[PDB]
Amino acid sequence: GKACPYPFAEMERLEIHPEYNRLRDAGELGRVLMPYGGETWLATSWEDVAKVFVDPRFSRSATLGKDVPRVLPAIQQPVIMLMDPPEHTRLRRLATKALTSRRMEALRPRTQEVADDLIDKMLAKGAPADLMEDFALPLPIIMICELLGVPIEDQTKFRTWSDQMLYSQEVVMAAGQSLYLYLSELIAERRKQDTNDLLGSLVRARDKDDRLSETELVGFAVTLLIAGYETTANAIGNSVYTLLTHPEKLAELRKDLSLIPKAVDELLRIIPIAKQASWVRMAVEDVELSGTIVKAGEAVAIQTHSANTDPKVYDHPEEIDFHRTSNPHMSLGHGAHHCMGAQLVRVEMQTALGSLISRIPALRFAVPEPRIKFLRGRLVPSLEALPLTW
Ligand code: HEM
Repeated sequence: GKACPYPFAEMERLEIHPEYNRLRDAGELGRVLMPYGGETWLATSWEDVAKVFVDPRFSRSATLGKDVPRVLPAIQQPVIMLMDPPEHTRLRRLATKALTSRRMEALRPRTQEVADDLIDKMLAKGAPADLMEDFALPLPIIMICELLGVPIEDQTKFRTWSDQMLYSQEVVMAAGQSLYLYLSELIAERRKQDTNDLLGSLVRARDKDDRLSETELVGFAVTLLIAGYETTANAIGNSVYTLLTHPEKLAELRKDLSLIPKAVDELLRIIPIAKQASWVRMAVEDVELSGTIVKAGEAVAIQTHSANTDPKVYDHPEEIDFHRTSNPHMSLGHGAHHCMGAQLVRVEMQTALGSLISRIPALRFAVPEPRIKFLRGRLVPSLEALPLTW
């Protein structure tokens, strides 16, 4: 047992274990033992982490139903993000035609209404309130629903199931099938009314004579929903808790808002998007990675935080600066698996702070900052409550 047990981290708050920044600033490649599957390499530098996303000598296809190192015991499922060419660069090519940077910016108007909408009842109801449930937690579902085309009537019955996928199996997989068949149904309707919708234009999207089949269509559909619900809530709620930890940095925004774009990529990079590392990638060829030489069939996991705070790429890398002349962060990913939610995450977080920071200037923690509790759950860090007062 050269390799330390990965059960080493803790998601107490938005803290990261020091190993990541010792390994980066010394041992190119570090080795740790995952509780399930074997042991695995741990890339931590900007250099290596960038590579693990982009190097075709790193298959993620070759993880479908394999005994690979991991943190969960569930063995993952043919998804856009466990594919590789030519299947991935075909699926994603067809989808990106419907899920354009245009369509997602055109959502900004609606997204305004919805933030305004939420602080409105949130203000109306009286302080103290709790932003996770009260405003950040729904904003992104209401925005995902609008994107796909989920009609107003079915909207509150969508949240029914979409939140039944967290607490049993005879209700989550009920909620599974209940949402598969609901979406497959809804797509059928967009083929009838060939809309200016996203489900509308995924059908109508064709590369030469290629098209998405019922199970690629529904499969892609459902994947947005899971990608964009729980991680846009947590992008927001945390980013606030952080912004509120640096009042220095609020006033700079509050009494200036031309920086909302630049401050979001900033607030992303600085904040860990997960409590553990990533979904271990598999070397299909021998590739020297950050000094050490990953043998083919050997596994490696990317930590983004350490990449995003690499003193080799970021000057003053642990201070928050909204004036950074350039921000090549990894929080939203790199290469041909660039987050396709990207444009929407930016227009959501911008206008969500864009609003809150103005519409509630004197918005402050209700309870001592130390006393705010985080979920002892898993995957990415979540806020039990974000109790605020005004
Ligand atoms: C709001 C709607 C969102 C949608 C619809 C969405 C969808 C996706 C999809 C489909 C991918 C995989 C792309 C591919 O392999 O072809 C992706 C990647 C990614 N998304 Fe999102 N996303 C969203 C928001 C976010 C947010 C808020 C975060 C916050 C951290 C995030 C983090 C990531 C990361 C890190 C990747 C890297 C993919 C990889 O290399 O494995 N996404 N997103």
